[PDB]
Amino acid sequence: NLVPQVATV
Amino acid sequence: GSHSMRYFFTSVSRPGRGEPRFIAVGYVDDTQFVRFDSDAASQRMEPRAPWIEQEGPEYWDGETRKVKAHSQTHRVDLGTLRGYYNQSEAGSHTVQRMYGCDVGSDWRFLRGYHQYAYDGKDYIALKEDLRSWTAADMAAQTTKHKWEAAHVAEQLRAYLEGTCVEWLRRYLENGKETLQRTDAPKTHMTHHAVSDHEATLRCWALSFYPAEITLTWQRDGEDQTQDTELVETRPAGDGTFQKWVAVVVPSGQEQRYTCHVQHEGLPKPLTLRWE
Amino acid sequence: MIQRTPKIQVYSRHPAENGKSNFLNCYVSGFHPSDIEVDLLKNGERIEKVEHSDLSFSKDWSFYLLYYTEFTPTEKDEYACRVNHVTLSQPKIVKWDRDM
Repeated sequence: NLVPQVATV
Repeated sequence: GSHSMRYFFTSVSRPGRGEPRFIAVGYVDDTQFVRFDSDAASQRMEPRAPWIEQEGPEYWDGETRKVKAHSQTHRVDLGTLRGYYNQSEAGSHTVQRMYGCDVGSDWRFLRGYHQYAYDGKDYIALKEDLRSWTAADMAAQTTKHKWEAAHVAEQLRAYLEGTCVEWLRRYLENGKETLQRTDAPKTHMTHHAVSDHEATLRCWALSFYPAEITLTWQRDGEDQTQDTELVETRPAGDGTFQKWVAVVVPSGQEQRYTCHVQHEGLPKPLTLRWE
Repeated sequence: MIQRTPKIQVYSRHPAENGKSNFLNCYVSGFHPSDIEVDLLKNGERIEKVEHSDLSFSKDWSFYLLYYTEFTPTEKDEYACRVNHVTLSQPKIVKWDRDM
């Protein structure tokens, strides 16, 4: 189950 | 014993036309269970283990939405990093991300992790406490500052200690017939004559799961590393793993040498001898 | 750009016996960047029906892939894996040795 959000660098 | 869930993501930019190539894979321990490939026809997260097929349409819709969101962050990152490092539009570049959680024998949270690399070099990683960041250079330091202001670490910590652990436990239960089963290595030994003086003994371990294993040689009861060759553990292709270790010996002296195998599927470590 | 050369092993999925269906594997690992060319060869000639695993990587960020094809070993037939990568001047060929 993937993380719901991924922040950009 | 212990278990893990890990996701691995690679994006590779394609200068000249279009978006990067994006490939995502998910594992429980040493077993792949999902994949997404941007070059594939479905544009969906796909099952890679029979036990995940138990999950309904809402799961597959949700994982698909999330994996595409992952892909768009990577696309943006590739542009930002080209800027940070003052690189041109001509060359192909790579971002890699890995995250997941470990649980111990009691299936409770043990460790969490989240790391990121640009062109195969460390860029930024969450520390073991899940509260702060390791930034490799001044570019990664700018990202650290951004993520600190936005409390990114807090969001990740919640996922890694909660959802990650919860869903790993769920997977382990649904896949118990394979995921919670150990396969002991099937061992044997081979012999080759190099000349009239010299011989090679090769100790084989096959068909084992999980991947972790130790193979060593002893001579007259003591460890021998000199004149030995140990290959990297390799996938058989059916879900199990293979490995060997070889030693070079004087012909006629084969009996002095013993191979020793440690693996979680063996209550006792095992010993092998030639003849 | 960091450049890492691939390690190669060529081997069968199951113990090799003539007349008995099996899989020929070429495992490539420890490389960077990810673009790589891998062929399985039968008596020097490229085999057409070859599948590969989804791209993944180790802790040190180097990539690995498994290439594989169904085959029936015979006494006479010789098999190999041919690899090209940015780090290689000439393609590297590794022969399958069943007696290993």
